[PDB]
Formats: sequence, C-alpha cells, structure tokens
Amino acid sequence: WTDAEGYYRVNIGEVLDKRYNVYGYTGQGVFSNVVRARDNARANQEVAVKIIRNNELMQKTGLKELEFLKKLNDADPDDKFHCLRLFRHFYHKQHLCLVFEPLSMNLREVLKKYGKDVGLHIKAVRSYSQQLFLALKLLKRCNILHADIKPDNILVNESKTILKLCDFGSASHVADNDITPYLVSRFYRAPEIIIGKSYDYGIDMWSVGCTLYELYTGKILFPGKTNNHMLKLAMDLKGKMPNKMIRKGVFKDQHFDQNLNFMYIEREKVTVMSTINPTKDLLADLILPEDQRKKVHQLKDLLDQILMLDPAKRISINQALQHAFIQE
Ligand SMILES: Nc1ncnc2c1ncn2[C@@H]1O[C@H](COP(=O)(O)OP(=O)(O)O)[C@@H](O)[C@H]1O
Repeated sequence: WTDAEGYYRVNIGEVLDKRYNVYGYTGQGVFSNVVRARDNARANQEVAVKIIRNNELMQKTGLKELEFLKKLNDADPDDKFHCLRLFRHFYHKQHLCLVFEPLSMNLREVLKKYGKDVGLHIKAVRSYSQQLFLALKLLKRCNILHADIKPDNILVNESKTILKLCDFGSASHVADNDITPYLVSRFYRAPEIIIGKSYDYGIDMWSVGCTLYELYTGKILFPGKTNNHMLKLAMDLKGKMPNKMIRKGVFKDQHFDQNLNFMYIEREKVTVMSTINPTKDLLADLILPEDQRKKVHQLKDLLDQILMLDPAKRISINQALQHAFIQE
C-alpha cells in the first residue's frame, strides 16, 4: 500500500473516509499526493485531498501544515484574506489526508497556457497583487511565514478571478527563525536569507515581488544557479548591498571579503567587485496603450519598493495595498 519513499500510489474509483470518491489525479508528488475527489456525504461536491507522504519527517510537516491552516482559517472567518481553505482531516492506510477546497490550477500552469514569455494582462496582475498582499496581511496578523511564495504555490479558481495561497508544508513561526541559507525556493529567496541576517515577514514580501514580475513578463526575475549568483542578480538592479546590512549577517565571508567587496563565482574562478552598478532596466524588461503603459510604470514603482535589498527599507503590506497600482 505504501512505497519505499513513502507514497500511497492511489487508485481511481477508491473511496476515502467512506465518503471521498477519487476520480482525478492532479499530480504526485512531490512530497504528497494531491487527488481530485467527490464527497458523497455532501451531494458529490468537488474536493481536493492531499495525501501526506509516510516516513518520519514528512508526517511532522503534515501536522505542522494542518495546525497553520487551521490558525489562518479561524483568523479569517469570512474568507477575504485569500488563503487556502482546509475543510477537515482524516487518516487513510497510515497517511495523513488533508481535505481542501477545489481549485482549478496553479499560476505556473496558467502562465504556460498564456505562452512563452507572454505573461498575464495588467488588469489581472493588478487584481492578483491585491489578493497576494491580502494573503500577506493575514500571514502577518498571525505569526506565520509561508517561506515558499511562488507561482507553483498560488492556486486559482475555474474563472481565474480569485487566487489562494497554498502549500504550507515549509511554513514556520516568526519566533523560531532557523539559521539556514536554503530557506525559500532559490529564485524567490530574499537577500537576508542568503547573507544570514535576521528575517521576518519581509521574505514573503520579497517573494511576492519576484512573482509579480513573473506574472506580467512570463519570465523568472532572478534565475540564479547558486546563492552567490542570486546576490549578483539582486545587486544588478539595486546596486551594491549596504555595509550595515552585510555586517548583520552570518554567511558574510561566503560572498563578501574583509573590505566588504562582493566575490562573484564563475575551474572555481573568483572575481572581486568593489562597486556594482545598476545595469538591469526594470521598465524595459516589463514593457502598448497609454492606459496600460501608465499601470506598468505604477507596477515598476511598486516593484522598486518591494525589491529593496534591506528588509527594514522594504514596503509594508498596508502601503502596498494603498499603492497607486492597486488603487488605480
Ligand atoms: N486545494 C486544491 N485544489 C486543487 N488543486 C490543488 C489544491 N491544492 C493543491 N493542489 C494541486 O496540487 C499541487 C501540489 O500541491 P502541494 O500543496 O504543493 O503538495 P506538496 O507540498 O507535497 O508539493 C498544486 O500545485 C495544485 O496543482
């Protein structure tokens, strides 16, 4: 019934918890099997069942995902802060099963349907940003850090008008804040994580900014191969990291020398850079009608405030929701 890795495999037509009739597959995994089911106890209504991987460490993250989703759902009774709705939970053949609201597809899937480097319409990006900032508001209202905000973890409804922040498997409490430079998916990873500086809700704000650029351009903002390449790409837009920020970090020596100069790795190869000049043109890469062009400039102004290297100088959730791009 259970694989060596810890996967359940699943059978089409199988009834889970004597009510959930599995008909669809969606995708398995990675780290859990998400199946499409019909709840026979609730007039054959559509539901998504996340079957958590077995082993030891995966079940620990599953219960952690269960408690965090329960906290966010209770804090938002009217469902206005765009977070995934957990219906209930059950156990099936050793695996923990999470019953979720039915959603059409993730933002990575919609982007592929839009085309190669096409991106979503500015009106859709505007609506999506507001909902993403509302998700950050609830995340900050509670003491939770998503720590994996990317198009793959943002699900959309059938009409694609409403989005939901999903996958709380890598989520953590603010008081915990573990010293690790591999926190958050590499491309959406904040500079304070890499340097080893104290991090908070700002990492989720940075990730949102990375997604917003990708939502409009259809391209990854910083497609860095390593943690050192991620810093170089981040500095190619904002210039060299401030001296006060580098000193606060833990992994300073891995990227910066004693003279506070960046060491770019390109067979090892190390090139020392004294001052990094802002070469990346955010406006040129983002861009035709004047009503749409004005909205693009507003997105550019919002992105410059989100992409601030120092998290203390980063735009707040309230100011991002009140921004000219959202308010029109
Ligand atoms: N509530 C849902 N409704 C419909 N599909 C979902 C839902 N939740 C997740 N999925 C699908 O399953 C995919 C992976 O789910 P996820 O939470 O990331 O599992 P894991 O953390 O093991 O990778 C999502 O990208 C989405 O396609």
